[PDB]
Amino acid sequence: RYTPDWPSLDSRPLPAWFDEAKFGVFIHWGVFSVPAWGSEWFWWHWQGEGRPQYQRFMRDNYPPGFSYADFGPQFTARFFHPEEWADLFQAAGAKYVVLTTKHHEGFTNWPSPVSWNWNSKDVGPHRDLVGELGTALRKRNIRYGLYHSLLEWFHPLYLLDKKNGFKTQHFVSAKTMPELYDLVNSYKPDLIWSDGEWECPDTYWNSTNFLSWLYNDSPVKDEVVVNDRWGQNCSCHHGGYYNCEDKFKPQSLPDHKWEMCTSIDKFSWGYRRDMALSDVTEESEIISELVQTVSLGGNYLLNIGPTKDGLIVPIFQERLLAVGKWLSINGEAIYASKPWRVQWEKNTTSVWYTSKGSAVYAIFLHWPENGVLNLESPITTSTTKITMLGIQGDLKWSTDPDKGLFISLPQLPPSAVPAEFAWTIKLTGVK
Amino acid sequence: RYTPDWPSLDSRPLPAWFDEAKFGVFIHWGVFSVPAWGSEWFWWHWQGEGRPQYQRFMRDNYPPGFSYADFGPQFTARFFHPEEWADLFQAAGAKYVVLTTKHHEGFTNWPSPVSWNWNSKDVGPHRDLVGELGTALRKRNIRYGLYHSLLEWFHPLYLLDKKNGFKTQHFVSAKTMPELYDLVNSYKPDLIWSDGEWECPDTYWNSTNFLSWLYNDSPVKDEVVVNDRWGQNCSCHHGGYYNCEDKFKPQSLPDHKWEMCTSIDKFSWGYRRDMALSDVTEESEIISELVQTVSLGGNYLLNIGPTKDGLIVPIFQERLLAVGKWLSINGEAIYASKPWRVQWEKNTTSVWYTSKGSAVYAIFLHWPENGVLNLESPITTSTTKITMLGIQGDLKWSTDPDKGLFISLPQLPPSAVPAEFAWTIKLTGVK
Amino acid sequence: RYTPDWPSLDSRPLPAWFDEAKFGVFIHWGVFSVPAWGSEWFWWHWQGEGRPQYQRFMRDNYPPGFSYADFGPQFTARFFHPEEWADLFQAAGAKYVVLTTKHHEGFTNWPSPVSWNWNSKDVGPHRDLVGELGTALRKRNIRYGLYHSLLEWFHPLYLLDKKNGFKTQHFVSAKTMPELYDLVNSYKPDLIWSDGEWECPDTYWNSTNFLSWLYNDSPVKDEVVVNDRWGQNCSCHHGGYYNCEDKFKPQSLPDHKWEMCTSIDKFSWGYRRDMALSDVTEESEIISELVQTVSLGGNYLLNIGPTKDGLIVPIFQERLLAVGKWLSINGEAIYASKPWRVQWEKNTTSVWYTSKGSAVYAIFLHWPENGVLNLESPITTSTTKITMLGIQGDLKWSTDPDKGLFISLPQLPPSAVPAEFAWTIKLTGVK
Amino acid sequence: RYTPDWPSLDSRPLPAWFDEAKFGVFIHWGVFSVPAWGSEWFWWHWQGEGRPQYQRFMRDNYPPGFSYADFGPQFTARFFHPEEWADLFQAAGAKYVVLTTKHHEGFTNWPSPVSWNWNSKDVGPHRDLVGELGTALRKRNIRYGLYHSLLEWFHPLYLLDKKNGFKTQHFVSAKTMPELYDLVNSYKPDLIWSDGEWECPDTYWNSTNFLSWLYNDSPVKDEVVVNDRWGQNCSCHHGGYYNCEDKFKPQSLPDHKWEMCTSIDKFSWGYRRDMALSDVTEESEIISELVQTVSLGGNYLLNIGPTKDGLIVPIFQERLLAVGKWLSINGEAIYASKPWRVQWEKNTTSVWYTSKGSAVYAIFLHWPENGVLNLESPITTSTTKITMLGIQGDLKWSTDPDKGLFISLPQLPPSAVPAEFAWTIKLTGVK
Ligand SMILES: *[C@@H]1O[C@H](CO)[C@@H](O)[C@H](O)[C@H]1NC(C)=O
Ligand SMILES: *[C@@H]1O[C@H](CO)[C@@H](O)[C@H](O)[C@H]1NC(C)=O
Ligand SMILES: *[C@@H]1O[C@H](CO)[C@@H](O)[C@H](O)[C@H]1NC(C)=O
Ligand SMILES: *[C@@H]1O[C@H](CO)[C@@H](O)[C@H](O)[C@H]1NC(C)=O
Ligand SMILES: C[C@@H]1NC[C@@H](O)[C@H](O)[C@@H]1O
Ligand SMILES: C[C@@H]1NC[C@@H](O)[C@H](O)[C@@H]1O
Ligand SMILES: C[C@@H]1NC[C@@H](O)[C@H](O)[C@@H]1O
Ligand SMILES: C[C@@H]1NC[C@@H](O)[C@H](O)[C@@H]1O
Repeated sequence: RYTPDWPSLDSRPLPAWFDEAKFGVFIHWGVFSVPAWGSEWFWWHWQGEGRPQYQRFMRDNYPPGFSYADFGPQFTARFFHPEEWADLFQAAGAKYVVLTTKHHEGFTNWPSPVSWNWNSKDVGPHRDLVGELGTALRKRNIRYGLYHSLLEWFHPLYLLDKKNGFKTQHFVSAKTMPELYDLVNSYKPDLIWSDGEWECPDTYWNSTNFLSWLYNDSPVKDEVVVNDRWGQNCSCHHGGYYNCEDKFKPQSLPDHKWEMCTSIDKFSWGYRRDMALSDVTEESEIISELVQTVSLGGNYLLNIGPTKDGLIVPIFQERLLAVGKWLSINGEAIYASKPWRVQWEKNTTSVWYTSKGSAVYAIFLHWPENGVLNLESPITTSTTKITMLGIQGDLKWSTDPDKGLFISLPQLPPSAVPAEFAWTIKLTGVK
Repeated sequence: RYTPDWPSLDSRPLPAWFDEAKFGVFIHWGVFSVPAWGSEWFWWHWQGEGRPQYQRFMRDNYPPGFSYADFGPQFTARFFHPEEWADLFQAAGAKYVVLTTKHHEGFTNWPSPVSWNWNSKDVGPHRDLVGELGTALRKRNIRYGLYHSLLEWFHPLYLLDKKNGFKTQHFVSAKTMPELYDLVNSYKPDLIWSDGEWECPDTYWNSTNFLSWLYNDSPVKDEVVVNDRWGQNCSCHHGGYYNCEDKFKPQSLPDHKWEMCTSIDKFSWGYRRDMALSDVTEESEIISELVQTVSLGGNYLLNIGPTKDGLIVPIFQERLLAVGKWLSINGEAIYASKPWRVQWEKNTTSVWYTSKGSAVYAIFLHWPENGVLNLESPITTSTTKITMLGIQGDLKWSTDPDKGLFISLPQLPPSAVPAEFAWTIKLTGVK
Repeated sequence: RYTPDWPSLDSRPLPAWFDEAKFGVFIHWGVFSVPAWGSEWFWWHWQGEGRPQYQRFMRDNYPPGFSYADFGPQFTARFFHPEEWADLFQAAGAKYVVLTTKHHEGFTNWPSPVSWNWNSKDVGPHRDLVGELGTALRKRNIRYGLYHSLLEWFHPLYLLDKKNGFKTQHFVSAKTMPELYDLVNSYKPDLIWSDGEWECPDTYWNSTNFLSWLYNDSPVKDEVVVNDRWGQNCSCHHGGYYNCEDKFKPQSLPDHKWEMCTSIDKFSWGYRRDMALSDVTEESEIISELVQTVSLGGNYLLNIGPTKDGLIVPIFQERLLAVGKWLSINGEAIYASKPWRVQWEKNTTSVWYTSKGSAVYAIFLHWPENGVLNLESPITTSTTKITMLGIQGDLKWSTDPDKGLFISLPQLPPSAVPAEFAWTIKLTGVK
Repeated sequence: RYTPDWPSLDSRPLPAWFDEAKFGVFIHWGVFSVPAWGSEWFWWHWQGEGRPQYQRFMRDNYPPGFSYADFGPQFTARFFHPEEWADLFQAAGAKYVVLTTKHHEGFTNWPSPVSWNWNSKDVGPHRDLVGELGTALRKRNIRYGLYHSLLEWFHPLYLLDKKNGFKTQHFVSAKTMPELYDLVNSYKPDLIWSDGEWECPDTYWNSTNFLSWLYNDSPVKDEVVVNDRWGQNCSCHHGGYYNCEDKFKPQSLPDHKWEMCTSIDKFSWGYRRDMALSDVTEESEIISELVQTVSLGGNYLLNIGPTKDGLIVPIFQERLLAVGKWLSINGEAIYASKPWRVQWEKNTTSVWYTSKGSAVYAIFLHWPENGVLNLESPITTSTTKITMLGIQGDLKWSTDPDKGLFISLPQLPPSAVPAEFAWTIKLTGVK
């Protein structure tokens, strides 16, 4: 039993599945996919800030007086096939999938009773997107996470609460908390990704009461995990795992379980129709970020943005499928792994360390020119063996009294290596 | 001071303006004007009942999966000019105008905080229709009435309350009562036309508390009037004036102030684009209904339906303008008048009686063939004079010992009478 | 046999049906009904002249860069029911119906091979409007007339011909003449209403050759009639009957058969959605114009504009049905009638004369105040009888040596005369 | 001077620029990009064949009765930036760009006088796409080619000609030939890519007369090249260069200059919105096809399909940019090269030969496992030198009396070779 207070809530141990997953897929999907321009913050940039570029876009592409709510019917999503999405996520090696049920626009991707005529069922897709995707993912043993934004930019009740200094709680009692309760009682989420919390304290959001109910009497109380975005000054301080800032890149090992969320599109989480090839993150960068995150004990959350028709564009599919291809070879060093005592060598070619049981894995992202890999951290005693996942046969290794360990990598012809951006060396009998 | 109970609320005397008005204009305007087919009950007939004709209409006119909320953006109302509306209503002789702020579809014609993205400001017209029309009417000294429907067909909270047997009040606390309070505190209505009450008791709707607040602390407490649609079994029993049933035609004088509401379109209150000329009420019928209603002490509420562009079609304009032309001649017998002791003759050519001070007015709708009007009710003593509003000179009259009074009407050439469907005889010095 | 020259073509006697008809209905229907604003000259006023009001309308109602061709798909005409149209035209007393097959916009209302993807079949209604209306009218013994505009405002071939001083005939050989031949060989028209001819001579338009072919080898050679709009300076000089100018009102009897075309809407031939009641021609004016036209030996062509959905608005229906109601009483003086030797009295109350066999008809539009009608033209000898169509019994009449004839009209109560705007006196045995 | 006959026309020598180009970019862009489903043959599959899948797509995505012409306004192309297109084509190494001016749908991408209201200027983009792209490409010294389809599926004049057995030429005189003349006299094309010719003989299409005019009096007579699609049985027999069949892969060296046209999308030339990653041609396949085509003396024409908004999707950009990256290293073996005397080794690892002056280039697509490349065709005499484009320093080579030549390739670490799918060896002093 837990009580509605942060010292009690923070003592809950994390379910082991989240740590063992190490790789999830983030989906940003909503009405913002209809303009598909600028970012998922289109409504705020256009109306809340009045940026001239967004006003020009609306002037040139839509009749005068066009409002953001008019985007609703245009969110047709007539090519959405959740089974294909789930198959792609499985082929990408993803262990969990986090879908945005509601973003700052306030448009819920499920039939919310408190979001009437502003949900995916009443207008637009005329479907329960959250339920369909959840069914498809549960059929393939993939964990489900629901992204919920606490705030809404232009909701009148939230604006009224903000005008009152958040001394009233009309918005929380009307929309936010009922939506969270409905999202938990149905679709039975494994993960809750909270957002939109930087404007108000946790007392206003009623976060402690909801978290106590979730941990005590919710149907998912046993194996649910939540992030740290539950109010002002709550990041990296309160919650299940720490998301900290977006695209978080710690320099050392954090003392709490964390997760780095990053987007394949460098300038938007939602889909952009005019996205250039340069805006797309390179695959070597994605694999390097995954390796560095997993080596430092964190989870990796890669984001894609579907189109308004419910399709994942071929470039995102290529990136995800190449991630999955690399994982199909180097997953023994990633899934259900733990950070080692070093996790990266000081003077090296960017070698990163993971551990699993008695096995140590050194992932290097740059083939040495001399053809010999230098590992000055490991200590070999009697029965050290080298594997080099994907290549058969134990490699040759030599010890040095002043230097460390030198391993002769197997020279291979071009376009003949199982991986192309990173390689894993497996050492057994190494302390 | 009044208390939240019907015996206390029913004791409030009616403000005299409503009785002195005797003629108002009803406006049914909303999202149902976009399909403009069948009636304003389009959503219920299509989805709540599944009538094959409405399903066929939606199949033939819209893409598959089209929902009622998608009609929202199409409610452009780009030709709405409230000043022209107010000028037409003034030229029609209307003393008050009742506009539907929200109908059973739940779409509010003003920026309701509890109807986010389902109101005339967020979607569709992108305007506050109620406020603009109110400003235009207040500039011309025309009283304003707000029509509010208590129920909504497909609102999830109302459906939940109905499922619980109306033992919960989620819908009332969330949408209905806040909307009524906002409609009263802004736009300062002179009339409240309640509707959508036949499914629930007044206790569920919180009608007594709202009416007590309206009569005690509202800004319009002094001169506001309400109808009788405040719950189950409330018609003709509770409220300011009695609307009773739609198109109410009493046979005798009612003991409570009442109002007959009727529509120029015989088959719909909302606008229909395929309305035939036969569906349009004849002008003689409209004037006859007005005369019979005013003679029986009731008010007359004539309804028009604007198009989705905010225009009043020429046929409705012609009907209203001919009503106003007749009133410009015969308004001395209508405005600020009272029912007489007879109000209609038993054996006549449909003569109806009104009174004002010491003057009696006999409105006849059929010119007698003999050219002599027979009035067996009035009693002349010494100084009886006949006026015949619109015609100069006192007419000749004769008394009979067994019969009543015979008045020689002024014979006139065709297309030369001020009125064409009804004529008024004014008698002074008549008991 | 006729030859391609005006002296030969003008000698063709008119088929008697056109003279015996005396009343037709004009239909202006096309892509211009989609904007339904300003007039049917919307495209020219907007793009060919650049009037600021039309540019403002397009700015406020459509996205930037919207072109006139984009109006094409919006011409849905999904409520078009030609049988209802034909029934209304029959109930209006119309003997022939002239529909615009193609206007200056160049959009053909039939599947024209030379107007690909710019016709009612390929885009918009997806129907052959001309064929459907023709079938409906032929089922009810109503004559069919096809309105064809020779010019098109923005057709590139016509603009090229105009640039060359009309010394080339690319437009005529490509579009105009093939369209006329297709319109004649199919739908077998009884009338051809030519238009759009004021910019070019008849030699450019190839009018003489087409008319010779029509009179010699066309399927309708026996009973086809054409108007006078076949080139520059051709009005009132060349053609079957003379339309002269639009809304032609001769002061005396013309020496050639003519036709007055007028529109119920005073400011447009096409439909206008914001048309006011004042813009609608009064019914007394319509009946007066018909009487004056028929008395002067001309035909009367009343125009209506259907909406983009294919509906005739209730006000146009009311005007047409009241015309038909008046005709149902006074058609003996109109249909198959001839102008008399006087046709109107010099000093009267606007009495107009028609003749049929030995019967003379005096239509008066103003009931005399004295109750006696003065007819100073007719001469009675021995067996003169008075009928007063719609009223039973011969009226009383008296002759004067210095004055003319005095007829005692039957005094009637208000709202009891068969007609309300004009009355007909029938005199037999009158020279 | 040339005469309108194939023996005279086929004797015209090809301008040297086309042979020296060796790589062009094909653009399929039109109204078919609006449905973006199935292929660019959407109209024929839907209406000309009635395939159930296309009918189902139209049923589910558009209102009933939707026609192909209604797609016209939806072709907005509001993100089309020809300068970005030209920059991408330059960065892809393309020497010429062929854009579809008109496809079988009959929709012209320029303001055609004979395609009124069915062209990119009157409807849809409201632009001259051909002119804008031509200006952008001419600014960057890239040759321009216009793709013109002779036939149109549903044009009434073409259907009439087909019904008559092509004994009439209404379609050719009305649309096809004027469009070709306008396309030549404006935009001054360097290449003409004819299509849609398999149904009619060249006599019907007037191909010989047009080609004689093009070679004699056209503004581009000096340096224009045409393909072989000018009538029935004209492929590989008549015309400038031979396209033969689509995706032509000869097994031996052809005796006439040819060109292989292939599409990055394996199942469509036009853009498909639901195209899968598997449907996208792999980059190694593209480079292999280019190498095999250039080695056999042909040109390579790679096709992309822009979206209806005028954007090139990131996957097509990635494929083109990687082609350009490979060309930036291996263009000395491709541009302005000639087929050698062998062009491929019988027993090898798929080595292909090109020649330029005294230099021979051997492109191999598979790194040998032994690390030694075997070239049994070349003969070294005294001064043979090896270059290996992209790698500095002459490689070591050895001759054999019974075998051929063995070259020791420079062993390199993974992800360190300038190219990744093919490598070029340059031999000088080799006969
Ligand atoms: C906060 O939570 C408590 C208990 O869960 C509840 O009683 C209260 O109504 C909630 N307040 C709001 C504003 O949601
Ligand atoms: C009913 O009215 C009372 C007093 O006006 C208020 O306290 C109560 O909350 C209301 N109930 C609902 C369901 O609106
Ligand atoms: C004019 O008519 C003649 C004969 O009908 C025909 O030969 C000629 O081609 C026509 N010219 C045009 C421009 O239509
Ligand atoms: C074919 O070309 C010749 C000469 O170029 C021309 O006279 C003739 O009209 C053309 N025919 C067609 C059908 O285009
Ligand atoms: C994941 C990111 N968190 C912050 C929010 O503002 C962004 O839109 C993304 O959702
Ligand atoms: C005035 C009428 N009252 C009942 C309601 O159901 C109708 O739609 C009208 O509003
Ligand atoms: C009948 C009228 N003739 C002239 C034309 O310009 C108008 O549009 C009408 O068609
Ligand atoms: C290039 C190809 N040639 C044949 C045509 O049918 C296809 O659509 C493509 O244009």
